[PDB]
Parts: sequence; structure tokens; C-alpha cells
Amino acid sequence: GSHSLRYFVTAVSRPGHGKPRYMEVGYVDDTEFVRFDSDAENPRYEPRTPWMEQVEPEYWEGQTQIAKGNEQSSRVDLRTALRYYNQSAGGSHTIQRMRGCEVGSDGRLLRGYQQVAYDGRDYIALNEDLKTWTAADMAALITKHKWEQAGAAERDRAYLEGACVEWLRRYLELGNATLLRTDSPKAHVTHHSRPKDKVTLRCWALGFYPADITLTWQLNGEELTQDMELVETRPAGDGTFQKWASVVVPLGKEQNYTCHVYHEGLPEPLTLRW
Amino acid sequence: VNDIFERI
Amino acid sequence: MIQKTPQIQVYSRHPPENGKPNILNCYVTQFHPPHIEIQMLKNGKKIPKVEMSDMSFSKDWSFYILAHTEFTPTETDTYACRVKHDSMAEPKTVYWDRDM
Repeated sequence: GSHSLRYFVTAVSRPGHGKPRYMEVGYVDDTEFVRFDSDAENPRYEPRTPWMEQVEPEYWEGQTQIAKGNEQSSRVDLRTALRYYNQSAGGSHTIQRMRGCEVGSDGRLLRGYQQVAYDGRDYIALNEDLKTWTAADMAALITKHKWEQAGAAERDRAYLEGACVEWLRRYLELGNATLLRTDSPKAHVTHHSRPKDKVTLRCWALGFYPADITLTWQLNGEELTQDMELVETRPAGDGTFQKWASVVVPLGKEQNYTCHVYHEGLPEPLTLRW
Repeated sequence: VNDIFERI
Repeated sequence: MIQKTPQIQVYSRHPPENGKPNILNCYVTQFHPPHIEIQMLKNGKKIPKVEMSDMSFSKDWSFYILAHTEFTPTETDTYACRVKHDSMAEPKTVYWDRDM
């Protein structure tokens, strides 16, 4: 498996009173490990897993610094945004950013990226080529020309191939004995009566890490989706995940339906039958 | 580690 | 400004068995803007000690929050989760149902 280091950042202009809040969250392989949060009095980056607490005192000094920088720019970006879109003056708005790296297990960069969204929608995104931008709309074109003029693209490209890789690799080593673990899902099928002589079979997957999984119901013919409800993968809140997938069957015909669970923490894929 | 973000 | 309506799942960390200490989660996802109000109920009363995650969002830009609180299920206790968001004209409740 490849791995990622991603930062997800949010700026929210509060209506009348308040100033913008600002939040900076970073994730190694989709596990949170550092957070920064504007509302605190003691606004500081902080460890979010046990293995980041082991880190050189001045790591934080450094990261906190950058956060205040970015915080300040956010305030300004929000005001800029407002003027690009000619928006009514009184409302609550949002700027969000994501950037990070996925690198293979051989240690080479796979994809680097950085995207901004305004009020929940795509604004601008660095292209996979790491040197051209994609504007989502006419306001973002203003920024794109700014960033083209400011050589922004080169600075991000340098960080993505530079600091992020180096640090990704370095965070893995730190919490190496946890982010690499693999818990396999425990599955069962439940049964439920239904109006008209219909039956909900529901296929459960519990206790798995990492989150990625595939639950499918096959009517002995491999393919099945028509009338097949499944929920988004959800955290059980102990480090593991949960998911289920249900299907409705004519009463009497339960045995014809098999559930299949694919997950990387399994010797081999489970099949289940009521 | 995170970096500085360009202003939009 | 486009709003996205929160999606709500109420569910327990382990498969419920009456009388059995356990944990209750109320997972709220896919909303925007980020301001939101969440409460967990037990027979129509905020459960006092509810732990809540901080504002965070997904690769599609949409916000999530997980709330959870320790509970212990029984024949005669219902558990809900109530959520208030701008995208909804009314607060929305979701009851914990052991089969979901």
C-alpha cells in the first residue's frame, strides 16, 4: 500500500461578532495526528495520537508558527473572496484547502496535490503536473494569474516532493507500530420480516482497520445492486470501522443470496449465507 | 509538516 | 452558496445486548456549512456526558462530526440523536434501531 500525508484546513467567517475561526488538521493514511484550532487562547498545534507526543519540542514551535501565518492569510482570503464574487456583506462563508502526498512503498511520490474550495465548492486545484493550475470558475482565474505570477506552483511542487515526502516517511516511522496494523472485519447476516412476504437480509462488517472495504450481495449470479441499500463506512469509535449492506428478498428465497466481504486484513474473502 | 499557503 | 443536508447514522460500537455496557455513536456527515448542533437523547433528555469531535471535513469538502457517549441498552429505553442545521427547515431526529 501507498501512504499519504494530507493537511485539511478550514476558515469560517462568523457573521456579526467573532472573527474568522481557523482549523488545520493533518492525517497520515487518514488517521488524524496533528490539529490546530483557532478558538483556544492557547492556540497551538498539538499531537493527536500517542506517537506524535514523542516529538522534539521545537517541532511544534515551527508548525504553530506556520499556522498563525496561515490563519492570518485566511482572514484576508475570506475578505478577498467576498470581493471576487461581489457577495452581500453580512454572511458566514468558508474557505477550505487540502494538500498532501501519496507515495508508494518504494518511497517515491505517486501524487501531489493542493486544492482550495470556497463556500463548499471547487475553486482552484494544482494539476498532477505540479506546475499548472485549474480554476473552477471566473473568480478563481484571478487567483490563477496571481499564482502564475507569484511562482506559487514551484513552491508547492518543492514542498510536495520535498518536505512532505521526508516528513510522511518520518511520521510512519514514528507511529509505525500502529498505522501499519491491519484488523480484519467480523461479519454476520441478520434477518428481518417485511410487509407482503418480503425479507431484509443485512450483511454486517465490524471491527475492521483500515476503513477500505467492499460489501456486495450476490444473487447467485455474481452481480447485484438493483434494490441494494448500503451505508457509508462509519467509525465504531475505537480505531475500527463498520459498514453494512442490505438487500430485500422474496420470503422463502433467503438461501439463494450470498454476502461477500473484501478487505485487506483477510487471508481470503468471506462469503456468508443466511 | 504543513507549509505557508499562497493568498488567493 | 449551496447547502448540503447532514446524513445521520446512530449506532453502537458493539452489537447490542440488553444490559450490556457499550457505546453509542451519532455520526453526522456530508453537510455544509459547518455550523451544526448535535445532541444525543435518552428518553427525550440530552445525555449529559457526550463526547464530540471537532470540525473536520472530507475529501469532497463536506463536513463530519462523530458524537458518542457510553450507554447500556435495555428493553425499555430509547436513544435518539437530534440535529439542527441550516439546510433543514426543522431539527431532525434519528432513533437508534438495533438492526442498523
